[PDB]
Amino acid sequence: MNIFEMLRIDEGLRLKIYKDTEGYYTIGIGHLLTKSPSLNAAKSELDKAIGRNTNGVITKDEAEKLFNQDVDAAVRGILRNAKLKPVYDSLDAVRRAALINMVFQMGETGVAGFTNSLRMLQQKRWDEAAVNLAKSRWYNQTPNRAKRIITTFRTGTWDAYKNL
Ligand SMILES: [Cl-]
Ligand SMILES: [Cl-]
Repeated sequence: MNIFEMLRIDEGLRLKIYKDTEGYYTIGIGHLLTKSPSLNAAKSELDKAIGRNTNGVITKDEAEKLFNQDVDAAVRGILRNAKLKPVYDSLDAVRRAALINMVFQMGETGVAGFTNSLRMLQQKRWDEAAVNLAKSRWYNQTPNRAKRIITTFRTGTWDAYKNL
């Protein structure tokens, strides 16, 4: 298992423009296009992202390319963030993957906001961090996914993803 396989499980793959859990226009493997309620604005962002006139539909290859870019950006975002970088550096490989996942989903800013949780992860207080992470809008809105991430931080293994 690895970060890519992990995110592919959590996000799925759709080749046509769709709305995510929050109602925002998305495509590919969880690639957010816009928060704007306009489909045309969405289509415009898509063309610009792909570099062609798309009609709202992309190929698998295109989806993978956006995915590759998005994961790299997630990582780079963590490392440039004063609050995130130190946590990530303190973590083992599996748990690092869990943090990237959260960043991919909610943005660096969002995650950087889990102050107390970040502190507990840094201190390696797994059970305490898990409880804390659960007290969040994130957990209440996407409980299954949140549960997977939480279990990953708690155990340091890929158990939550094995099977899927
Ligand atoms: Cl892009
Ligand atoms: Cl969910």
